[PDB]
Amino acid sequence: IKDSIGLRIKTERECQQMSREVLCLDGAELTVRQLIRIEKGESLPSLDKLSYIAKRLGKSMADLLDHIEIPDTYYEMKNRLIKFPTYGDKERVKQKLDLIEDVYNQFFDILPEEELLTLDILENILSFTSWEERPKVEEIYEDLFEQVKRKKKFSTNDLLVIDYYFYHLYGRKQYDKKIFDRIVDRVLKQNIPTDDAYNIALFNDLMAIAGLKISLESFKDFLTVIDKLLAVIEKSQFHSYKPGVYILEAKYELIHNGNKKKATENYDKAIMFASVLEDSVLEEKTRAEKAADGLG
Amino acid sequence: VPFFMIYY
Repeated sequence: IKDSIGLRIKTERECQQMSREVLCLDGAELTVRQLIRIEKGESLPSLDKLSYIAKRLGKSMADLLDHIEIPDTYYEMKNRLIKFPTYGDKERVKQKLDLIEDVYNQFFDILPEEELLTLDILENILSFTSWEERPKVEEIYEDLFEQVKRKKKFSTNDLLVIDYYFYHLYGRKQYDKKIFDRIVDRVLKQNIPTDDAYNIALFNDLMAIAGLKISLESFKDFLTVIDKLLAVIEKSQFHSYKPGVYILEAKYELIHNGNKKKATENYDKAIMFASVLEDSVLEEKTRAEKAADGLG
Repeated sequence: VPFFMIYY
């Protein structure tokens, strides 16, 4: 940064066609030796020097220093990572893992530490297989996991690690029920923002919460979970996610209420939606779950 | 883990 600003000062001075001798007739406030050394980039320009050279230039310190930035192309690739449901497909997750490496091999240095954290967590979620073959949520993030259990408001990253905590809990008895029920409470109380990534992250949690609930045959505040889901979709306009909710209402009406008349229609509305979205892998999977639950 | 849990 030393040589960058030193070049910026010189270059701007060249455009103004002003000389070093012109800037300070007295040379008291700025020794000519100092400026020359600064333009060489060998010496860091002290803040008082920056204030002077800008006061003379007739340009504020803010505007030209504000202009490092983050390129828009990264957000395009990030959009490809979170706004494209893979549904655990073989090739759709490999394509994303290849993309994550590409993002790392193209933006690793510029991103804020929170952004690299975001990339790292979901990468573990994508490459996730089962609870037996992969490390616990604590073992990989002890410090972060203990903070989110006591924290009131979660961020986008906190929703991700909690989501990973859900993946490690599926099909797994011998679990701390209280930690689970505390977390699902905090999650439901989270206010829906305008940020897409937060809602998507929150959506993944809510789907995961209901997922574990069905497997463990627990239906406490199940209505509340869906109400959150629908509220998210209404505010985020993620109509592409709405088929997933229909699947949840299906297995609920099938297991809890013991209904098959309304369980079939919920599957039906999901299959139809998966069709109009032209999502092949979605359609064939959700209709396979229909037959798996002893339906047409 | 079921397919409809992975929305990523």
